[PDB]
Amino acid sequence: QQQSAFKQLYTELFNNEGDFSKVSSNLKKPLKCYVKESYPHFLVTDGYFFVAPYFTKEAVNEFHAKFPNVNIVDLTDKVIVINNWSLELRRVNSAEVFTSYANLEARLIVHSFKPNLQERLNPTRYPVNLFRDDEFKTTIQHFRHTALQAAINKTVKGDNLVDISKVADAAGKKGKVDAGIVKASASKGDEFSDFSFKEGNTATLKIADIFVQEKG
Amino acid sequence: YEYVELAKASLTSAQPQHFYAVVIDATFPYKTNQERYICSLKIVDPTLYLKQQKGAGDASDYATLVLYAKRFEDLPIIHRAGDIIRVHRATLRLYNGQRQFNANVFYSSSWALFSTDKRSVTQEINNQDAVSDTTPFSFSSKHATIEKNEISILQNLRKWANQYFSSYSVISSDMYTALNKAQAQKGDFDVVAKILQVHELDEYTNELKLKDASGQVFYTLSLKLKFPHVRTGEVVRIRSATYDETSTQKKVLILSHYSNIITFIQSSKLAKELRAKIQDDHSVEVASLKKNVSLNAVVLTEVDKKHAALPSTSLQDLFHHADSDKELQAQDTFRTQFYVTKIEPSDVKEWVKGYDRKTKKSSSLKGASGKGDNIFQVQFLVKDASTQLNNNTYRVLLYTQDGLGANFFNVKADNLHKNADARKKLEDSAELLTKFNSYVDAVVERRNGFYLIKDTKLIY
DNA sequence: GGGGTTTTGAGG
DNA sequence: GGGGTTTTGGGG
DNA sequence: GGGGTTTTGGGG
Ligand SMILES: [Cl-]
Ligand code: NA
Ligand code: NA
Ligand code: NA
Ligand code: NA
Repeated sequence: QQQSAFKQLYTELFNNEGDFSKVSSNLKKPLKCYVKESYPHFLVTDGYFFVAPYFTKEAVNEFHAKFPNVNIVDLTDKVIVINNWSLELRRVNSAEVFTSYANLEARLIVHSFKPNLQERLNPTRYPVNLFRDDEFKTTIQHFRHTALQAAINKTVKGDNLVDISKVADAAGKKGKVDAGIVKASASKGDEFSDFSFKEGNTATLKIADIFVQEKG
Repeated sequence: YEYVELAKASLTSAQPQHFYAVVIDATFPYKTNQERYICSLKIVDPTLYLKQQKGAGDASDYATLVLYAKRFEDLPIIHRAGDIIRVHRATLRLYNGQRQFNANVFYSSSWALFSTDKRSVTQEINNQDAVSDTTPFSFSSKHATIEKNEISILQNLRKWANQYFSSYSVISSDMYTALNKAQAQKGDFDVVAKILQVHELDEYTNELKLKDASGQVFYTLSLKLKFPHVRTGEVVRIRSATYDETSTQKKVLILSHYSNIITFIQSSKLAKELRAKIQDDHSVEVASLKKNVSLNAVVLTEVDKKHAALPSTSLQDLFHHADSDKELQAQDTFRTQFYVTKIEPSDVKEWVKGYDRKTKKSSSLKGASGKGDNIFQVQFLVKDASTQLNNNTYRVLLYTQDGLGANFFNVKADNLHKNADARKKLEDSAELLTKFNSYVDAVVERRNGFYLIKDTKLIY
């Protein structure tokens, strides 16, 4: 039994080809999470790991409406309750996004969240980046291994085996190693990208804009 | 400078004092706030190293050293227990019963590290020789001076350190927690275990397979750049770990930015006994092979003993730099780890062809013996950590006509169209090789632009 | 000090 | 000059 | 006081 709500949710998302409708329904309930940081990065925890929530322009306007005396960029060490949320996979540059791995990211799309101002939460272990967790990374790698292996078995065909005479009697034979390189898929670039999940799309606000919207 | 022994340093002077000591434990240097870094270590010497033995339990006694700095680069990185440290201008005080030396490196304090073994950890990793036995391999500030009179102190301390580590455990039982009782700890705890496997999870992270004396196996993540000294078969002491309640598939230890992985000097009695007592475990691997999806990595092969000391080369270097790098061009034999994405030919039955040594041609045995000597002509399409994100899969050959990799499958070549037993064993190997989290550790020899597997055998 | 950063959020 | 430190204004 | 530095006698 997975004690981390986030770990479980994101794991099922990946084990279900990024399809949020296939993830257990008994997991799409309101999320009460502790705010670890709010600026420059807004990170919330579930008691075990931290994740970065992506707020829609609608969600923030609704927030500022129901809670005029509350600035989001100042919710650090405070608790929030996300009543309406969704998850989706996105291709990113893990070299720049630390809340991602292997150029993949599972995003927590926030549509509506209430700030339970001054609610003291129970003591927990130090929160760790979910995209740095051994099992979770391995779950992502499983995801790509399945994508890759399917792509390869569709791309490579005909059994173009190196002629045995090339590796036999190779006394006066020289060759370039790159001759062993085989394209994995019909991808356009030098990066593998032949995945079946349909990359979710949804406009989200940059934590910097919400900072200016509350203090130019 | 006048050097004083740990047990004889004044607790009332409050004046800066200097000493040489042996480091038996330390945290990695870590950042506390926007302007401070700390490194806490435990030190011993001829006058302070063991508690009143009678009812003590041969427990190690020690002073503590806390070094403070404004920059990371200004604090010592202790990769190995047993080396020596020289400190200047430290103030001593009693902290909860024990002698605590404090030194603000950001002000007027300094340290210097000296190797107790021939080479320092970094030097052994790079296969370098030490300038001299009186040269510090690391130190604070821009300069370090060793006076003629110190040479005796340093030589004697080294002599003592070896006597100490070969005679006592140094890291006593009270200094760590048995892995099989790891889930009972409230917070963090130390470990002393043998490194059974170093799996390259990705471009920046190693996943260590630990086993300690209690026989429990745990995994933990080690950043390559932080702990470059991790090596299979070696015994380390892990400073500060915590049990992961969210890992359900495997037992995992979490480390922190201040945690540290520490090796022992050559004379260590504890490291010697553990390297022999703790034996490899494959229970985790065997169990995982029964599951459709294993979050535990499984190394399916073992290379001949004569190669166990050969350094590994990534596919990245083997296929993209082996024709442009001076060092890579000079070698014809290499060692490498990878996972198999596809195996050709598709029909396992054609893995074995008949070979004609005169015409150098192979053929299907579906027609039978009329093709010559039986041999394996298998083409593996593989990938690895260094080539994870690219759109390539690389070819690795198992062409045994000349003896290379003949016993890779532990199944002598044979007409797989007639020998059911052979075919079945190979078919099963096939599913294992292509299964997620299955990897191959192998030695390859470059021949006419291709790499053939040799001196490598499946151990499952 | 047996500890909690970040232009470093993949040494810190 | 400016830190850390305590010398709390002045050495070399 | 004493570093490293240049301020080369004096701030905080
Ligand atoms: Cl060649
Ligand atoms: Na002063
Ligand atoms: Na001064
Ligand atoms: Na001065
Ligand atoms: Na001066």
